Amino acid sequence: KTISFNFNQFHQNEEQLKLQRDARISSNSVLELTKVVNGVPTWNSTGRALYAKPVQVWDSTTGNVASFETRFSFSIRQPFPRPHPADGLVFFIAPPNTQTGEGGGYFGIYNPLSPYPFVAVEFDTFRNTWDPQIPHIGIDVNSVISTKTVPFTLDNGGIANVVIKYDASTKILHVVLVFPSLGTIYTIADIVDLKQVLPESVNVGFSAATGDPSGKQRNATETHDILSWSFSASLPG
Amino acid sequence: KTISFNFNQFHQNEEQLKLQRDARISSNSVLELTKVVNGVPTWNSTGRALYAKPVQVWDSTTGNVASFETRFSFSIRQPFPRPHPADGLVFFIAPPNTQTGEGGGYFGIYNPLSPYPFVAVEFDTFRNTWDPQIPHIGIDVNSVISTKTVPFTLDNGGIANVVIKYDASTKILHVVLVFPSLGTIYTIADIVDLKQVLPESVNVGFSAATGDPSGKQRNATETHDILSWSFSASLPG
Ligand SMILES: *[C@@H]1O[C@H](CO)[C@@H](O[C@@H]2O[C@H](CO)[C@@H](O)[C@H](O)[C@H]2NC(C)=O)[C@H](O[C@@H]2O[C@@H](C)[C@@H](O)[C@@H](O)[C@@H]2O)[C@H]1NC(C)=O
Ligand SMILES: *[C@@H]1O[C@H](CO)[C@@H](O[C@@H]2O[C@H](CO)[C@@H](O)[C@H](O)[C@H]2NC(C)=O)[C@H](O[C@@H]2O[C@@H](C)[C@@H](O)[C@@H](O)[C@@H]2O)[C@H]1NC(C)=O
Ligand SMILES: *[C@@H]1O[C@H](CO)[C@@H](O)[C@H](O[C@@H]2O[C@@H](C)[C@@H](O)[C@@H](O)[C@@H]2O)[C@H]1NC(C)=O
Ligand SMILES: *[C@@H]1O[C@H](CO)[C@@H](O)[C@H](O)[C@H]1NC(C)=O
Ligand SMILES: OC[C@H]1O[C@H](O)[C@H](O)[C@@H](O)[C@H]1O
Ligand SMILES: OC[C@H]1O[C@H](O)[C@H](O)[C@@H](O)[C@H]1O
Ligand SMILES: [Ca+2]
Ligand SMILES: [Ca+2]
Ligand SMILES: [Mn+2]
Ligand SMILES: [Mn+2]
Repeated sequence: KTISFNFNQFHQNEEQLKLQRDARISSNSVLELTKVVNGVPTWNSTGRALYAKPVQVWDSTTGNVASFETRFSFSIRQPFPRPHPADGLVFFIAPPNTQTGEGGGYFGIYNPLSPYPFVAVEFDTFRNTWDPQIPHIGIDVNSVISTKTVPFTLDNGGIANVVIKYDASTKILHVVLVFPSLGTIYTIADIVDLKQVLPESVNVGFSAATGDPSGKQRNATETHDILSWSFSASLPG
Repeated sequence: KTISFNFNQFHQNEEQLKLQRDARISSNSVLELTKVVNGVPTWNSTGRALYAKPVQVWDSTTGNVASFETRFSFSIRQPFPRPHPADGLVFFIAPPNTQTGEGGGYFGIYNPLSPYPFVAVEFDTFRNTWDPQIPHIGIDVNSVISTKTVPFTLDNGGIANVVIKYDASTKILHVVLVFPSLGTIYTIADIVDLKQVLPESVNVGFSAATGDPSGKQRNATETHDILSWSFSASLPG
């Protein structure tokens, strides 16, 4: 049992993708998770992009957990340095058929009213009360309060290469963040037991959010674009 | 307690480094682990470079183990494609005052008639009987038979950026290998309990080796140069 897909670019109305909320595919093939009008990112925006088909991360019959690798490129342009860009984007895994959660610092994956489990890798750009300095990469399990975090310096408008890998045998989830133009490399890892937090079948995808109106700052925004995305999972059995 | 050092280049007669065997610092700031005469790598060569001062990875009094991060750049030029370049270079941690071990596939860190413990990250370029395909990154603990391995494609003569990170809390050792010219990223991780394999005080450094005479192949060689090296360790004790 080994699923696998890759998108070297995105075509309008991708039959393979499921767009939610403000997420849209631009004319030139980029996946814009958050609203951007006339080259200008907007606040009060939230969008998700899920891979249309559910993937099986573990089998209850055998007890086996899948290993997976996912690579993608993103770009975050922060047009307004003052007072503070927000909020960031995440790659996540959650039960199938979920609805967009709260925006702002919750990236659209956390729903306080009705919480669903989820594992996510965040690229946080706004410092909430529960956050260490930003920007930072964080590993989230059922909460936006990261288990592990590492700070990084964003290449404004530049391209970012990300590699997220999970080894079922060691239960190690390690992510690598590289900004090819700056030559900088950021790494973070932690132990996560998928079998323990997620159901056998899940959805994989992205979610992003810009400044929440409650913050009263229209400048709290930025773009959250995804240029490419490949995914591979291998469930032995 | 925190320790750290940085080398943006290397200077001849460096007081902070301890060179062993064939290791020498070139006129233009590169650390040549293995012998190279007039722009040509030689076989039957072995060299190590250790950081002059010992570092404390764990404290017996508190039982605490240190976390550390090390970044370095290396270059391996393989002039003779046939029959097979050899053998590779490694970054290692060992008890202080050890001497260069056997060359060839032992990289100079393993001494059969007087084994000492060690944790090492290898960049193997020659396939010994105990090796999977090469080149490959491997995590070695007391043995050249890696616990975990990952294949990679070398950028012949190109520059390679490496990031090795160890988190005491999770005991996760993760290494990242990036070839900026090719834009390729390789990642590997494993669990290693330093406190369990190493003494409180250790030496950190590099070791490399070229084809062993027993192989009767003079072309079994390559360069093993290190361009830069930074280190940082944190013992909350
Ligand atoms: C919201 O983002 C705007 C775009 O960055 C800021 O406006 C720009 O602020 C500059 C100083 O930071 C100023 O030199 C520019 O002229 C101005 N751009 C224009 C013409 O709109 C804005 O900054 C505040 O509001 C503007 C109108 C000026 O009064 C600035 O002095 C203020 O700092 C950002 N708002 C906040 C709350 O920072
Ligand atoms: C050892 O490395 C040498 C450098 O590449 C090899 O010789 C080179 O072989 C090339 C094709 O194999 C040829 O184009 C080059 O002219 C030659 N370089 C020189 C000047 O020596 C060598 O290959 C062997 O020796 C040469 C002379 C030929 O007889 C080949 O057929 C041989 O394979 C390499 N030897 C080994 C052990 O592979
Ligand atoms: C944020 O986006 C939502 C859509 O998800 C808009 O409805 C919000 O507009 C505000 O609230 C609505 C209900 C209506 O009262 C409108 O006039 C308001 O502006 C929008 N929030 C803001 C502050 O723009
Ligand atoms: C290999 O090197 C050692 C010492 O560096 C030397 O004594 C020996 O003669 C060399 N062997 C060959 C065949 O070059
Ligand atoms: O002003 C922006 C700011 O608004 C609120 O404080 C949200 O909780 C933050 O995450 C951020 O969106
Ligand atoms: O020919 C080169 C080859 O020689 C022997 O087999 C060594 O054990 C190897 O590590 C390598 O040096
Ligand atoms: Ca935040
Ligand atoms: Ca080998
Ligand atoms: Mn955060
Ligand atoms: Mn090996």
